[PDB]
Amino acid sequence: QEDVLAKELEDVNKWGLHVFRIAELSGNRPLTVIMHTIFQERDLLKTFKIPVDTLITYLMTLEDHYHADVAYHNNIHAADVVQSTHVLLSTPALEAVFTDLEILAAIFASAIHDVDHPGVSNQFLINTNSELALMYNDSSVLENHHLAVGFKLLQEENCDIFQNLTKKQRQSLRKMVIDIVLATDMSKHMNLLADLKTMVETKKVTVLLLDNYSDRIQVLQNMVHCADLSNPTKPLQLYRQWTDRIMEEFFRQGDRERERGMEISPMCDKHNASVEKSQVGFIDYIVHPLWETWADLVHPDAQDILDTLEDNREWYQSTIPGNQVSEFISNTFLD
Ligand SMILES: CCc1cc(Cc2ccc(CC(N)=O)cc2)nc(-c2cccc(Cl)c2)n1
Ligand SMILES: [Cl-]
Ligand SMILES: [Mg+2]
Ligand SMILES: [Zn+2]
Ligand SMILES: [Zn+2]
Repeated sequence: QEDVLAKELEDVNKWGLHVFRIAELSGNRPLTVIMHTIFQERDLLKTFKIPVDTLITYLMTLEDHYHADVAYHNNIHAADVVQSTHVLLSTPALEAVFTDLEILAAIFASAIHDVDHPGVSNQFLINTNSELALMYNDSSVLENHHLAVGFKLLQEENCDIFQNLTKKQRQSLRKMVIDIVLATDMSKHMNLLADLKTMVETKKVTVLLLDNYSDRIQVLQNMVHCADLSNPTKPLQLYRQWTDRIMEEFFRQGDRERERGMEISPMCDKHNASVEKSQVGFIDYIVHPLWETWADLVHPDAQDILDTLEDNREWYQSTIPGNQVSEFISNTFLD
């Protein structure tokens, strides 16, 4: 077990890590094992004086607060986004750009960004007058909740991984993490992208030059959003598993809607689904525009990511056997 797990974890710096195999091999602890590997590799325990027992205790706690029964928004997704961010952070164009604290912020934000996800959308929560939507005034409901939980868990026994940061570091990290996780609200996508394009238009290189907090945080926001929307850029055997999981989750929401006598939301009706066509639409309207812009920012570092993305689009287009794609996109990715 241990040797096989270690062998898989050798790919932690690679796009296309076998994250589902890691989940199986670790006894459903992919987030804990991947985070621990990354913190060791980046020397973050030493830099920030994080006790190893504290790190593991926090990670296990965090991982426990992802719902294993939610098909997509679970601990495997969190582990995937962490690992993807870890790879993006090492892209040559960004070499030496970010401080260790910024790195820690991006990785921690990735780890917590979907914690305690119930497997239904912000719009479902709002439309049902849910407790969470009442608590958060309909505004980035889940994302505010993920932050609140991810930070609160630091307060459990032997969980405060930031205990040896300075006051200023802790404040800065908290501000960056909030900014990053709030940017994972899918409704902010079009604004984030528009703003990234504008950044790319005026970029300075020596390797990217980022002079101010605003530019740095913008890049980290987009980096983690790209990681969150990275599934179609992965090896096809991985991508297809992510598709199958998100559709299962969506169809479960639709089943809840049906039981409540609600109109079934776009993409959530197992009786009227077009999985392949819907992925093509996702790539054409959302994922390709985003990744083409990231690739411009880090040119030429992300070329292989784009090539894969285009191959995968073709595969889905080729296996096709409306209002829905269009309605889903409008309701999901616009403010
Ligand atoms: C490849 C797995 C995957 C991931 C995502 C990303 C995503 C994550 C979360 C949400 C919000 C929500 N409803 O929970 C919406 C989209 N979207 C999709 C998808 C699936 C069908 C159609 C479209 Cl346009 C997109 N497919
Ligand atoms: Cl795998
Ligand atoms: Mg989310
Ligand atoms: Zn708890
Ligand atoms: Zn996510």
